[PDB]
Amino acid sequence: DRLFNVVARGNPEDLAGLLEYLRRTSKYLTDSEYTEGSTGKTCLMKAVLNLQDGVNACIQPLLEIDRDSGNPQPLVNAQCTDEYYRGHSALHIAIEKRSLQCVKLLVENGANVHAKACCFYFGELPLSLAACTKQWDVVNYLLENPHPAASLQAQDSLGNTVLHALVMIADNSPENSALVVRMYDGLLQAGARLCPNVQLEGIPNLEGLTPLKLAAKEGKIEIFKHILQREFSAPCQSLSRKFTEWCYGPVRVSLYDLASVDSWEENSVLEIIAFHSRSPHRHRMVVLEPLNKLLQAKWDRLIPRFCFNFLCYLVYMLIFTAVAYHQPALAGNSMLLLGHILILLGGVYLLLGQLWYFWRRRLFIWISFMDSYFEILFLLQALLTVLSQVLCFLAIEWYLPLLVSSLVLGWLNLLYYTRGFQHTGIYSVMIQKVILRDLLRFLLVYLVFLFGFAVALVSLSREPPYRSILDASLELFKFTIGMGELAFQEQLRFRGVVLLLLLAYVLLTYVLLLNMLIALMSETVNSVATDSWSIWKLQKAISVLEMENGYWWCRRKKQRAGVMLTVGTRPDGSPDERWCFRVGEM
Repeated sequence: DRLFNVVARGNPEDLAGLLEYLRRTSKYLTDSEYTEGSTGKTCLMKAVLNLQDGVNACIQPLLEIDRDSGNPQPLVNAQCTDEYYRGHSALHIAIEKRSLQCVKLLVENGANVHAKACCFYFGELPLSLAACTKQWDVVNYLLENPHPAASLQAQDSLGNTVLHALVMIADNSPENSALVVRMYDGLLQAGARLCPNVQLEGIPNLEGLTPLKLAAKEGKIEIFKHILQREFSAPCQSLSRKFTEWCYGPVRVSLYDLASVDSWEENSVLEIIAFHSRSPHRHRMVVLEPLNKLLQAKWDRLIPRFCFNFLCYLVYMLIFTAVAYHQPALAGNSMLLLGHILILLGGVYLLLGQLWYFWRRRLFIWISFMDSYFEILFLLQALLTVLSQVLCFLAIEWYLPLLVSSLVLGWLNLLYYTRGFQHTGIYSVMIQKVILRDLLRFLLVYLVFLFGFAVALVSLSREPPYRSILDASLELFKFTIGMGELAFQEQLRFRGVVLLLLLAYVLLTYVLLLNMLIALMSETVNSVATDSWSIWKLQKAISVLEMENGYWWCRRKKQRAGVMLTVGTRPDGSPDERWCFRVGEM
């Protein structure tokens, strides 16, 4: 066709000449019925692709052509194919091309907002697409153009509102992040000046989330800082409140609005970041001021119960220990039975505690292992304890081994409560993290090749007795704690090679340990420093949020929701009040 050859033309007047044929035939929406594939949008997509005179003076007339066709579905109703951009409009394409005019025309052509574009820029509201492209003019054009706007109150199939979207795409890159901030607050005040009154934030995402909550779970950072600490104020922008106020200070003695951060109501921002949040690095986020002020406060508030619990634990250990040590090869038999029973009581208590702890985690997949290992250790200890006493009453053969295992472990478990007391606990932990990782990787290899050498030596010894494989492996292991042998004897008659071999061993395990030592050394040589400090900070935070509520081991089952915030002083305009928190100085 003429228009078919005008798929690539630059002169749509030809396609108007065949639009006379469009006037002739009763065939409507022949844009598909032409040669055009790729959903058929390719004509208008070609118009877009042209960018004639920095605009499309090609599109406008051909737009007028499709208009004149009176077709059931114009070419904007076209849906781009799945997996790359699914149902993506030529409109969306236009925005992608950053053409203001022809877009304004498409709108003027009667093109529609609500759509699904899929990409990795979700833009299901074309408004949001515009935002992703970072152009005000166009968003204001939506505001105006054609006449209506796209209600921000509208959400997509993911449920994610424009804001949520912004946050999704919100990146580390502080350039991009900055512009995003600008447009974020800008759109905030925009809709707030236009809606003007409705909740622009607080609309649940797929998993119900405030856009801020969404920030957390998505592990958003810079804009989290921004959204947290804001300044809006005039004209009515103080109805949005920007989460801030100030009064009674030479330098800014300020009040903060703890709303979704309130740490009790439902699942707080804290409650999110703590557990639910996946994270490359969460260690940063709790370092934010309006948090750590609250946190430290809550801590100061929370200690005596903590140190008490600690003390209890300690007592328990003492008991456990004595019960073990003074336990004979079988005060008095009375206090003996008392011992065992008391153990059993502690054991059941803990195992219950930690149990419903996991329950409370819904058996949440713990990538928190790095933070959570103590939890596990408790659990495992506990179960071993009670198991021990089980086989005590049942009078099973092996009990005391399991018992004392639970003991040794038990103490080793204790140092958990360092979490609170001292500040070098920080480095102890950061270390604990990287060091354990690297040490595992190491230990495997060490093990394996030592095993190799084991079979070597045993085999050559196979004709006093240096024979038992395990034994051989010991005689070989004692070289790494340096009680080892290396003695030469012509007894073996391949003595030469035997000793030669274990010498190779020595050299080798040495170079290995060296390798490791330096390796992890380097790891901390590159150091984010106070990142560790923060690592400690949150390490503490998790604890506080846990001691937030009682014991569903039911020593005290119900802890009050008694945490709360000061009542707000702010009746700005039609909104008449809030309920909030206080910071200071700086």
